[PDB]
Amino acid sequence: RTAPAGGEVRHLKLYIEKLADGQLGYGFEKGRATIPGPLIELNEGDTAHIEVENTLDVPASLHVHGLDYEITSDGTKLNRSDVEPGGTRTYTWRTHAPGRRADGTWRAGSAGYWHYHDHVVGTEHGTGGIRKGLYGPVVVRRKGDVLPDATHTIVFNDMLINNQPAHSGPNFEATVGDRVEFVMITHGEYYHTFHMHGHRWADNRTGLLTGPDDPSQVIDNKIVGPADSFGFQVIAGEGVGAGAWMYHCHVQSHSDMGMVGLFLVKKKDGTIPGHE
Amino acid sequence: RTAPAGGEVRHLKLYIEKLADGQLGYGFEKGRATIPGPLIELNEGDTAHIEVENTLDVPASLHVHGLDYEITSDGTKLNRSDVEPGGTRTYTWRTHAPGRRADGTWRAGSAGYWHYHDHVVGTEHGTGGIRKGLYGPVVVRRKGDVLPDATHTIVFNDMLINNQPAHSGPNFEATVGDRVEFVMITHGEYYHTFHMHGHRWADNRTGLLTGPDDPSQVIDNKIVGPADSFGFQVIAGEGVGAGAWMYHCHVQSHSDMGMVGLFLVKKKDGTIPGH
Amino acid sequence: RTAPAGGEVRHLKLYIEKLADGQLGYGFEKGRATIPGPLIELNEGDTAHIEVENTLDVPASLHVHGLDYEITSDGTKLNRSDVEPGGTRTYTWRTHAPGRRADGTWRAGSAGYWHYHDHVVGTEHGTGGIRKGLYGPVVVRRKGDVLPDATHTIVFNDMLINNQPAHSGPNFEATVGDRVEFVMITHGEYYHTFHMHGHRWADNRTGLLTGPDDPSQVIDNKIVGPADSFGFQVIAGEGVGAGAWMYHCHVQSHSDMGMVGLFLVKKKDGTIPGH
Ligand SMILES: [Cl-]
Ligand SMILES: [Cl-]
Ligand SMILES: [Cl-]
Ligand SMILES: [Cl-]
Ligand SMILES: [Cl-]
Ligand SMILES: [Cl-]
Ligand SMILES: [Cu+2]
Ligand SMILES: [Cu+2]
Ligand SMILES: [Cu+2]
Ligand SMILES: [Cu+2]
Ligand SMILES: [Cu+2]
Ligand SMILES: [Cu+2]
Ligand SMILES: [Cu+2]
Ligand SMILES: [Cu+2]
Ligand SMILES: [Cu+2]
Repeated sequence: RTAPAGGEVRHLKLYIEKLADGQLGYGFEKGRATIPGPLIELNEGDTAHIEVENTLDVPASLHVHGLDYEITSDGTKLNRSDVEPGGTRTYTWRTHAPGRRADGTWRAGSAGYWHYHDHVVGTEHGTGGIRKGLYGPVVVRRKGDVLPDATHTIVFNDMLINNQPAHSGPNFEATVGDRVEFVMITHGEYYHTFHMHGHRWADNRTGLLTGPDDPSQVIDNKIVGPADSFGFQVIAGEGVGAGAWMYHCHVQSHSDMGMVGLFLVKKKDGTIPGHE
Repeated sequence: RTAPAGGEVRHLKLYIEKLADGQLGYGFEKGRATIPGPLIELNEGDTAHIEVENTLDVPASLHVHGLDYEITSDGTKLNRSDVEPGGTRTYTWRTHAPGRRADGTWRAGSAGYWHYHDHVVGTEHGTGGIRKGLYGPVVVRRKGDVLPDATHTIVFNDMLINNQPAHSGPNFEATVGDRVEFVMITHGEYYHTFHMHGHRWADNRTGLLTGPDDPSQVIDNKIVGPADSFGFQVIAGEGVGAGAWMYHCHVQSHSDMGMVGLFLVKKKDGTIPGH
Repeated sequence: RTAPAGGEVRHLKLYIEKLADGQLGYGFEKGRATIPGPLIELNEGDTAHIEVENTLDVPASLHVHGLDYEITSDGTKLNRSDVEPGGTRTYTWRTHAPGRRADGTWRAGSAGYWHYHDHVVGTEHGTGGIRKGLYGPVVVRRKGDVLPDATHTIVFNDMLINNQPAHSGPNFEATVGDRVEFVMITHGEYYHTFHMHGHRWADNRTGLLTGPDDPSQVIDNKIVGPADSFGFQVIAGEGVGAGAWMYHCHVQSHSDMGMVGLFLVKKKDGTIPGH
């Protein structure tokens, strides 16, 4: 499939909750909060009204990367955009399509791989909040953008993936030939380098090449640092066939200390070449 | 407006001098130096002759990124390009437009977001000199490149912004609809992530999509290490509006430790919604 | 001169062996294996069968970036691709050209600057093998790609360039007007920024602008991290003349610690400006 034009206006509830293990999360539902928070997909031109209810005991906020929002939706202590504890506040994210300005210049669309995260917990930059798991993927499609069969989010949050314990995964699961979207986010103090076995992508907006004239580098290794966001797609097993395809931070310490996961690509039999 | 064709020759005089302690600037007039140094603005094809007088009591130099210079302008003790204390030397920067070679291959233009820094003070790679603030923005335009209303230079130097103490800014002030050009330069030991609230830019030469077919990633956040140089223009408050829009390093401790500042975008009447 | 279309089948023999002190390397020749390991060049579509012979007494393997390889050629302990001590094993790399997919999307080719390295020695991720010098360049070319006169590989491995001691270089040699290719691979714990004096390139697959309409920023400085891989081509001293043009890591304490070397560009004379 390809994505349609936007303009639709969505109403979402987002709850800021303490998880059973004392972590923090966004969720569409009271008690259902996940780390990472839920995926939010918009099409260019869409508008999202998110009413945030903060159940914590500390002021918490909602900040987004790359979408259009006014100073009142900033999510910051600075701009008085945060949510006092047991409070609720509606955030408004806006999105626009590429086009020409009055002078003739080209205006860049909102489309890309983005993320939302808390800006007020533990410090005025959300250091406490980010550490404890308040973050999530935001994806903005452009009219005509190829769409996946699945999206998977991997956040390198300091030394952990998705605030999972070391050597935890996650593993993701696909069958040969599915189109698989990967959204990569990074947080904390450290730089990483993201690697995937048996697959490669294009370093550009969509991780997909236009046609024969796209100069973009093809790479299976991309260095990243806190709050970077990118994504790409893959045809699973393309040319490499089924199996367990490792993905990991390539900083050698981080890898040995367990920032690793598995991309389990299955034969159409739903069978996988025998692994460890 | 837009950048015209280059080829004009320029003469400029740079002084290397101490200001406060732990700080050494470049400046166009004696006593007038700053951190960062003056912006040098060229069009592709222009030549820069820069007269440099070293008022420091140790050797200092001029070394530039991306522009053409011969070995004699290198800026290094290696190539004996340094400036003796109290002395003077004239550097040369050439610049060229893109074009076909004889073999028919494409030779790239000089244009881009570049910078100069001292290569000999405190070490042979200018460790001492860079730390104390000898660095500056160099911007070379391609004919047809858009010109900004204002240009602002944001340098991340180790843990400080433009060698300003934590939480001291700098702030940057514009008005909605202004085309504000930023040039971002990193120096020192550490990588960073430069981020800005409410705005975005292309990841490419000019930081501006050439049109609908530009594949470049649109981004509000970029990893950068020492000597990295990039630039872009935004329409101030475009799609977002008046407000005091943070920029900062996104490394968690970095932003908490005071690498923070404001792009302060006013209304047409001077209004910033209260903060 | 330009690369042709691929599709050949290749057979290459690689020896993992222990070098003079505690050091490990890949080699074509039994006994003279080098750090970094031998350059492997391919045209898009080339199929390469590589026999590996492991002369060490711990397991060891071969793992490549970007090329098509099946799970049995992974080079890992979990996918059961590691080579027992004394044993030999054949790894298959495969390559393909770009073209319209079944769904009419454009499938990316394999062309680019890649590397191989060890995924087994000392850890599941080969930290010890990589540290000890098991790593080396791969270059996959597209039909039409411009060929160089010479190819140099610079590897940043932790704090050492190509496993040489600090301040030992390597230095590379060229005549003005040479078309010189540099492959740059990074490994270890650290990030660097690769700087080159008097020479600039384009950030993209080949390092060279495909024409006037390639938006890619032009750079002399690029931040990199473990397993990152790129490469480019310059014309020796184009616009800047002969001389000794430093290259180095521009992380300031890394410069000082000796990640530094020379691009020595001679006149057709054979003469070089002094340094
Ligand atoms: Cl709705
Ligand atoms: Cl989700
Ligand atoms: Cl023009
Ligand atoms: Cl410090
Ligand atoms: Cl590091
Ligand atoms: Cl020289
Ligand atoms: Cu912020
Ligand atoms: Cu890591
Ligand atoms: Cu953020
Ligand atoms: Cu791996
Ligand atoms: Cu240098
Ligand atoms: Cu920082
Ligand atoms: Cu420099
Ligand atoms: Cu370094
Ligand atoms: Cu690798």
